[PDB]
Amino acid sequence: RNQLHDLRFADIDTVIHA
Amino acid sequence: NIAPYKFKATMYYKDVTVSQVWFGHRYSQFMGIFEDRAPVPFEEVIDKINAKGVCRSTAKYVRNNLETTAFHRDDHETDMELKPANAATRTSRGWHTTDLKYNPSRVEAFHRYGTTVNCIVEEVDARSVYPYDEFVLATGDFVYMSPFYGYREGSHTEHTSYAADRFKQVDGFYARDLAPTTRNLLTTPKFTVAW
Amino acid sequence: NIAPYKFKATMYYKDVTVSQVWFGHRYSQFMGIFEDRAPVPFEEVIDKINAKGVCRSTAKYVRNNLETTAFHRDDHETDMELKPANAATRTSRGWHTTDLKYNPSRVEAFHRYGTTVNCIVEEVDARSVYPYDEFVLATGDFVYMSPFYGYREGSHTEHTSYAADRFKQVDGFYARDLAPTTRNLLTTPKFTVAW
Repeated sequence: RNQLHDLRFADIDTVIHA
Repeated sequence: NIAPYKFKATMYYKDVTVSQVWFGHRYSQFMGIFEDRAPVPFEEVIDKINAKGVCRSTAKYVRNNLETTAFHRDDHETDMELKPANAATRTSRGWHTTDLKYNPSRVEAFHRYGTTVNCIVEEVDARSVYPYDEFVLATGDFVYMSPFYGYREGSHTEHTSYAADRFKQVDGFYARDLAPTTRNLLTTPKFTVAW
Repeated sequence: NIAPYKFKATMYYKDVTVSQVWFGHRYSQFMGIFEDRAPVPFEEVIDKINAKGVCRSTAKYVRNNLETTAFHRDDHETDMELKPANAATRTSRGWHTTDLKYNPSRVEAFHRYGTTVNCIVEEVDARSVYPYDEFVLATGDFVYMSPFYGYREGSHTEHTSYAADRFKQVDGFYARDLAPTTRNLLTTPKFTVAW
């Protein structure tokens, strides 16, 4: 459950840059 | 009876994440990331999450004896709508307000700090064993308070390790799904649990 | 059958470590250390580690939605030869490129940041249980992908939680020890596993 936090509550592939 | 006492509980916390980024001539690098689970106050859990299903875009809490205040994207306070989390096999229901982590804009040869506050609420299965003076959560976090602690019918005699102001009991609480019930609330140093 | 499905797997990751050091009048102190496990891309695992037994001296990966690039000792990219790790009782084979951690030179009343990138490759024993939709590694890291996932003979129907671009299958892969075999590759957010 703890390791699923990133995959459950966050985007893993989206990249933001400027 | 060897089976621990199992009961349903709901966790409330904000994933405060402030990262330091170094912008080079042709690359970007993380000079440091600080992740912290900020608890949600009773006022927000009742008047904002349960009453309207929204979380404040700021995290105000005490950490290392300091009243720290984190702002999402360094913007002013705003009500963020809670949405379901990404699907996961064999996992309880969970909701969050933010998905993309925020970082500062790119400025040459300069360090910048970008704060991210993502309100998170989850339904976890709590477990307890004799003498039932404390219970754990599905996330592995320990709660040093008896599950039956309260102000009614002698429940005040149960074990408790947190201060009096860190616990709150609400009668006639109507749970809002993102009949009356007696809801208990405890603000731990890293999260807020309601059962 | 209660015994979990056991199979051999190889992990690939770089221990990105950037530390902040404060140089006083007569002492040095660590104002902050940020440790992160950067995964190794398929191109480096195939064309550099497996093909030549070397790792790039830089770690390019995505972290908190940002394309971070870490350079070992802040130097230009260079091919680092992999060497065996220090002996340890009851441990599988492992190799690394760097041993000494790097810190900035001493300059008075100034903060400095020193990055360290140590490519690490290890052979870990993977375990899985029914329905075999995911497996764990000897390091305790979970991999949310069926061990039998693949593009051949209906293997695409297996469970998978990562994007399509995060998985790669190579046929006729000749493993280089630092006959043909079908090698699977997955780039997790913190490491790259090959089995």
